[PDB]
Parts: sequence; structure tokens; C-alpha cells
Amino acid sequence: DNKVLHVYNWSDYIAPDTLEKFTKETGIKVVYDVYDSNEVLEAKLLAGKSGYDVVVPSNSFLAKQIKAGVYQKLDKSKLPNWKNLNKDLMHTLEVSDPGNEHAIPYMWGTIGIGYNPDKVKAAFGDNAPVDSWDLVFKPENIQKLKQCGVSFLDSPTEILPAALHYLGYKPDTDNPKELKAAEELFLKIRPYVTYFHSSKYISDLANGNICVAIGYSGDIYQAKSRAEEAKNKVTVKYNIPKEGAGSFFDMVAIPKDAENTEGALAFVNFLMKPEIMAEITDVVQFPNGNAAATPLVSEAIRNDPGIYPSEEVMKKLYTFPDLPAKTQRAMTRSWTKIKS
Repeated sequence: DNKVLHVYNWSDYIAPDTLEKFTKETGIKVVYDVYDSNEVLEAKLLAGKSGYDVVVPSNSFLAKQIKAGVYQKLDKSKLPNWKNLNKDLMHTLEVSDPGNEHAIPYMWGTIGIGYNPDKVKAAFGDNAPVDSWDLVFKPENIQKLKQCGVSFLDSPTEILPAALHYLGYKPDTDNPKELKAAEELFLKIRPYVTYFHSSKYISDLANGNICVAIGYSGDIYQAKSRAEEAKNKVTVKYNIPKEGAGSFFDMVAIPKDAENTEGALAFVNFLMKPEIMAEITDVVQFPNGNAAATPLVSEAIRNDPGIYPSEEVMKKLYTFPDLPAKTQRAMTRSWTKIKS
């Protein structure tokens, strides 16, 4: 039975009936499981037998997982939709799957600026550089903002590069003297930071206990809506700094030990039909890799530069590397001193 497609994906990360539509156009029935963390999936692929034709791991893992011959290169000849992929994002993805050979971007997010336009304006004055990493990385700026509170993700592997990229170094630099600079910067601002956390800020941004939060885009939208919701006159805006930013994509790949290869490819191609990816996003509401899909996406999500960026910004976007041990704990030690 070659109407058997073994798929593996994030939970609630799909259309109401994407799989149907597929089947209806393939005559391939799909078995749809859903994992909840990269660790559980990564544990499958390594277990000598995936048993799946398609997984959608996070690009940070895809990278490593690529290096361990876990996937087969795509046979692009059988993916006539590939043209619909956003060339810009694909390019900013080469430093993860070189020559875009293995996966395509499903949906993605960024580490950017979550903020409250009103509180920022009253704490800062006119013209808060709310589109620029300047907002938080100039002492005389963040200090004014302490008065309404500002948060950073507790996560050095991601946050540091914000500093690095801000200082002009390469975001993935391995250099002791540079990482230090990054450290000396965060130290000039540390006294002006309420707290470091990867979750508290979501509600504090929504209740307006704090006015500036640097964190994940998905997280900031949660707050934004949670906020409109709470009918308490709190506004949550989100920006991707003109200087570009950190970014992450969930990638659809095909494992090397795939049983139904030729079906899986058909499947990936299916996912790039403008109106299908358009649909997936109307529902879960994270941007996707599909350029020619956009104009189909719901006016409200389509027109929100907080999700669909200048694409001059698109070009200034970066991924996160596979860091080497020395750096890795170099950062931890850094972060540790930074907090206290």
C-alpha cells in the first residue's frame, strides 16, 4: 500500500484539514503523530529507525541532524512549487542546510522587541527608537525605560548574539575578547533590567507591569492578543529591529530511512501550494516560508509588519549556530555574572 504517508510534526501546527485535501489530491493516507519538543523527535531519528517519511524539526536541530546523515537531499525535480518559497528566508537558511538541500521553512519566528507603545512613550518621551536595538542597548535609553520595566529572555545562547550583532561583531563569533565586549555591554545595562526570564514577561507585557520585553515573537503575540482580550486598555506592539534580528524556522525534512520517499516529496510539494500554507497560517498564525502565499493570508495577519517585516529586514535576519563547547560554557559563565 503506497497510500501510506508517515508524518511527524508539532502539535496543533497544521490546518483544520490540510491532510485531507492532500489525500484527496494524492490518494495518500497520512498517519499523523505530533511531538511536543525537539528532544523527543531527535530521539526517534537517532533510534536507528524513524519509521516516518517526513518530520518538521526546528532548524537548530535540522542542522546537527543534517551533519549526521539523518536526511536525504530533496529531489527538487519533483517539487515544482519550490519557486513559491521565499528566496530571502531560504538564503538566510543556507547556514543550516547548505544549498537548501534538505528541508523548507514551514513556519517561523524571531527574537525581537515586544513593547507597550504608551508606557514607552511616557517613560522615554517623544521618538522612542522603537524600531531599533538602540531602544535597549544604549544605557541612557534603557535607563529611562527602567521606570516602566524591561525584560530579556533568560537565554544567553540567544540573547548574547543580540548584543554581539548590535556591537557589529558576527552574531556567531567565537572570540573571547568579543564575547567579553558583549558581556561588558550587558553589564552597563544590567542595573536597568527588571529581570531575565523566558516566560514571566508574557503576562507582564499584557497586564502592563512592564513596558519593554525582548523575547520570542510568538510569545509577544500571545501577550498582544491576551491584552486586547483583557479589555484593560493595554496595547502590545512588536517590532523586528531595522538592524535585523535572530530568527528560527520549523523545517519540513525527509529522513534518510524514509519508507515512502516518493510520497513524502509529493507531500512537501503540497505544502507549498500558495493557498495551503496561506491557510495553515490563518489558523496557528505564525509566518511561513511561502512568499507567493502571502497575498492570500488574512488581511489582519498579512499586513502586520510585526509578522511580515520590511523584507529589507528579511535580508538582515540571522539563524543561530551550533556552538562549540568552549563558547557554550563561556557564555554560561558570562550570563551567570550578568544576572547577579
